Amino acid sequence: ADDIPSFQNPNDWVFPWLTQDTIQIAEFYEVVEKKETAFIYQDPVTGE
Amino acid sequence: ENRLESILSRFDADWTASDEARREAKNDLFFSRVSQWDDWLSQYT
Amino acid sequence: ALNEGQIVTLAVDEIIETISAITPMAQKAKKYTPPAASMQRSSNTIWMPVEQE
Amino acid sequence: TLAVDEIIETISAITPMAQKAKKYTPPAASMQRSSNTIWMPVEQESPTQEGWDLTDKATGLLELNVAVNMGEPDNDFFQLRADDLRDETAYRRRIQSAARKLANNVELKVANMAAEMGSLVITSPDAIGTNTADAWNFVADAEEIMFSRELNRDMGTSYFFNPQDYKKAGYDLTKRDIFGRIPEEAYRDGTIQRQVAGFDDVLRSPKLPVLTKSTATGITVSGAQSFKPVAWQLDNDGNKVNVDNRFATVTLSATTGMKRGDKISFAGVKFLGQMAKNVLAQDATFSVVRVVDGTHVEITPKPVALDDVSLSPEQRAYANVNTSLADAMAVNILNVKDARTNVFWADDAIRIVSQPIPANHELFAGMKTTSFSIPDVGLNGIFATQGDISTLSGLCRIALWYGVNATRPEAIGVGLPGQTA
Repeated sequence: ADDIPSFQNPNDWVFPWLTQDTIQIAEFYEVVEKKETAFIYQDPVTGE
Repeated sequence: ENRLESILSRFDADWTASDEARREAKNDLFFSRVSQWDDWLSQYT
Repeated sequence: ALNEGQIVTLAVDEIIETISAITPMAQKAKKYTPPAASMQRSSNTIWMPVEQE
Repeated sequence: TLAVDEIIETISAITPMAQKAKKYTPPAASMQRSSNTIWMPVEQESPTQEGWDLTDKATGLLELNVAVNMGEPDNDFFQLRADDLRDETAYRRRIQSAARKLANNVELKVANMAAEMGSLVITSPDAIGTNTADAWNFVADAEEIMFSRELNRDMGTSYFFNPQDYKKAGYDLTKRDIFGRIPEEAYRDGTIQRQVAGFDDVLRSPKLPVLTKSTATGITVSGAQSFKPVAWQLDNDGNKVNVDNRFATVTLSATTGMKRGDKISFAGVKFLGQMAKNVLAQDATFSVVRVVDGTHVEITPKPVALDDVSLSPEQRAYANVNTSLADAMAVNILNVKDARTNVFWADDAIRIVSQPIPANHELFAGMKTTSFSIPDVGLNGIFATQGDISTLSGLCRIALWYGVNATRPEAIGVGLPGQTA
């Protein structure tokens, strides 16, 4: 928390009188489509 | 190669691509919510 | 040996950081954003009152 | 004043050489830092020693290279006035004509470079229409000089006639007093044949240059000279800088009357069998590329001597000329008379490097940049438009950044009929 972050401000010059005194950070979501190993078990109750 | 640089490049590309629509949408929100008089360049009177 | 081959130059792009400064006073100072574009004339200033005694 | 939209089309040009030339698009990101120059290796030739005891006779490895680069954009800048009506009537047709002219310019650059950096030179003492099958002999001389030198022709070969010599070949075919299949084709149409004397693509080209004669005479080599194959050499700072393999600066008595494009041949130097290193019966021909200073020139085939004792065995493995220059060897000029050049080559000898002009960047605001695909020649340029009211007009610019390169000047050739007098 001591290391205050910063990022591209989406609110350029809010114009009442004074700034919101805010802190900006970002969350980057990324989707990776890939083949991963799957295990074929046998269900002890029923079903292959 | 740098993860920071790759993320920043992607973000900057999208940010500069969506620049006009975002500006128009922000102007629409301000117009519909706060005030319809945007007069700060008119301060010469 | 005497392998008189081909010579290239490899400029790779992992930069070497050298500068890391801090701004402890500007962050503490409050920011203001008035909508007055006439201040370019430098004779147009904002007047604010002082607490009365 | 009655006026219509009907267009009286006036010109229709063909671009076979630019179409056939391979087009290269190396990465622009690397080319920006590499000063628009990229190096490619050359097929390696190995030496050979026979014997039993070979102590302290182990050679090294040497692989030479060439470099390809580009020139400057070939634009179509023009200003267009909004109020005028003859400009609104002509804007789009002007754009189309600009595309056609850019393609024509690319073809002209290809033809001139091929005819000016063509090492192999075939010459005739008279016109093509002199003796029967003289056009066939002209093509066969080129095919034989490519065969004897053992030049790689896997991609294919090509021969471009000029229209006059093509007509002469057709006339020779049709005056045969017989009509089989080739004579009937040459009668009904002007085409001689699609393949002649071993070439797999024989065409005619309206944009082949005319090689103006050289006034140079009485020139001899000044000082015995030796040219050594090498890949890199040390500069002033000790750094190794690469060396191009398709150039050699010779010192003559006086380079007066020489220009870029003349063909020379020293008295005594003979071609070699490249791979086998067998002395041929043909004089070695070189093309002067650049006339630097007043007593030096730059010839495109580097004359590596088989009999040079200052060459290491790996360097001598690349020898293409049976001897060196000996301070008095008279140089004979081959183009002693004007002639429109016929040009033959191997299909993998001329390439066209191309690069994009990234004017779509956010830097260039206020002007609109799009792409522009040139027809005929398969190239890309940019089409950029800006406005102005200081003159109440608009500027349109069609830019194209490319460069023709002759990677194997020893593969390209030049045919010169009627080099008498």
